[PDB]
Amino acid sequence: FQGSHAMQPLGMYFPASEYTKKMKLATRCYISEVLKTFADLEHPLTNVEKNYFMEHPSFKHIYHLPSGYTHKLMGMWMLFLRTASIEKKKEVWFVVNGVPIRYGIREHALISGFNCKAYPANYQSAGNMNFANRYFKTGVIRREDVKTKLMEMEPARSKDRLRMAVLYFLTSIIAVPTKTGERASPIDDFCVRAASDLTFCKTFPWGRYSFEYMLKSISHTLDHFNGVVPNTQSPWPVPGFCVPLEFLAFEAIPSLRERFIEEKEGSHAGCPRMCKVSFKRTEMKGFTLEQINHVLGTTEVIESIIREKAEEVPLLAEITGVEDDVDKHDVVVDSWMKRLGQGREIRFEEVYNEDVHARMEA
DNA sequence: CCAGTATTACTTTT
DNA sequence: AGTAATACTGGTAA
Ligand SMILES: [Zn+2]
Repeated sequence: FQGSHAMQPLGMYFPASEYTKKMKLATRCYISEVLKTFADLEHPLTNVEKNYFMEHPSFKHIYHLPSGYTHKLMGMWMLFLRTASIEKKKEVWFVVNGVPIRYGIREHALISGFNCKAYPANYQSAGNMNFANRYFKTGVIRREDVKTKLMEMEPARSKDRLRMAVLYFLTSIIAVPTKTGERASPIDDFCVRAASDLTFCKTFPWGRYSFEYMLKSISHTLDHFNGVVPNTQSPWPVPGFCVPLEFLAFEAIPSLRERFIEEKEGSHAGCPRMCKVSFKRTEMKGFTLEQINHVLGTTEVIESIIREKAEEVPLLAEITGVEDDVDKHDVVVDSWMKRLGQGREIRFEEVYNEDVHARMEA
């Protein structure tokens, strides 16, 4: 008995005829802008203002990222094309060369290092609207409005700028509007109220928040394409902190890691994964989907759940709950978890030959 | 030319 | 409020 049996997915969002279809994808995660805005303030940030972000239990890892961070998304898109239809709602799975790969809060935490513990009690009530009423008249608050105030505010004993800085940070990196311009969508109301309490903001599980936000963009994306990738130059926006999604395929799949990833010199070993690796420079601003598909090749070495190294065990003990949470009943995902739980790997070989045929031959 | 990014215009919902 | 079209960036390769 070589293990409990793992069932094929009920369905897939995309047929394998779409695996070669390239798309432009629009991020909404302005890591580079925020840092430039912060560094170019006419009245600079004080030590306490600076160290608030550079020693933040979650956001200090934003500073371990490479300078001028630019997102690379065809790994994420390759994953998206392989999203399985499942019952669970708090985790996503992608079937690559017939191997299911999980994107859950544990994986969002191992790559980003953000706090992914349970929300504090009655966390929505946190804050008040007093801080924002002191700077923003009645109406919509757009992201450009928060940035503008920050660059103009005068530094002073009230740490109100830091609150504006934090609000700018949250709504530009964690929970980010899609629409821009004169009619940009209003920024997340929770972040507006949460930014009034700097203590609360230093400890909140912003990873869970970022993660739950990513889950909505994933669902919206899959809803939008309805199984067909069009032929358009018009980019599709996927807002939120997508760095974990950008790296998942590379952490899971050694063939991609060997061609497109390099270790980051002098990184600390207790940091999450995004601090300790970097994308290789390529011919383009990001990898082409063809490059990903070609390097996938015929590889069978793929991790379903990406295993932590020993140096990463204290990290996860600190940023993840031991509270595996409650989700909808999933006979298929349960049968995967049961087989992986016993040390056995999963591989639907018809799906593997389909993937190989759709990329390498057709 | 390209993928990532920023911006403006047109469509759908309400 | 949502999506599509357009244009800009900083490269590479022809
Ligand atoms: Zn780090």
